[PDB]
Amino acid sequence: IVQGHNQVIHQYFDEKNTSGVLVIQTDKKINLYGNALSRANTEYVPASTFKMLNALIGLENQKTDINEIFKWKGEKRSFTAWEKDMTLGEAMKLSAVPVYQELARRIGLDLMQKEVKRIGFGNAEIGQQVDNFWLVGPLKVTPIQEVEFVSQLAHTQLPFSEKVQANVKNMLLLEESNGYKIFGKTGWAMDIKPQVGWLTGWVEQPDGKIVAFALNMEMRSEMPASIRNELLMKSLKQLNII
Repeated sequence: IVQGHNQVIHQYFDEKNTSGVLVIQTDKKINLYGNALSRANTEYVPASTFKMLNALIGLENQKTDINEIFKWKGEKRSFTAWEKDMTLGEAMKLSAVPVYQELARRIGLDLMQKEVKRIGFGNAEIGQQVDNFWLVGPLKVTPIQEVEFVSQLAHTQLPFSEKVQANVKNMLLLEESNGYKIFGKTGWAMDIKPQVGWLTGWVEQPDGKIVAFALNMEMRSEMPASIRNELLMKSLKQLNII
């Protein structure tokens, strides 16, 4: 059974002509799948997977709250009465918005570095620019570290207030189907070489059991962003997690 799972997911990644790993954490037990398992213990920039930690830090330190609406000058919008208010939670899901850069600036370099060190996220190095360190470095983290982080979040085990953790978890719901809930966060560092893509999160199964995941793969510019979600979903189905 296990050998079949291994073979099929390796092939799924090969079919996309790139290198990737899927880390699965189930009750202290970690399994690796994909065609480039060595990625699991390799450090990469977290890209916007860091939004999870940014939100925790910002909320814990009262630099924002879940009701604040953010605004900026951008492309002309239409039918805004049908757009969700631009809260921290809404911005969690959105690409190329400046909300999390603004939050990082409110937190400030010193507090951000102190918190990242306290959490021990990846190499815990944020350098001197508080509003982009997750995208271009120097902060890096392994896929195993990411799955452990998100598993702790899912279980309310991170060293933040229970309410803050609950609030951030609520921002991360991607889809619910037949009582299964998939929570998670994408990331894509497009401006570094090689590019890195992430999808880190967890499944809450109907009976309440939690299975955490971290997908990490090499991206190319011609890929649709959804390649990450596609690989995740077919792999979770193969593993009978969903």
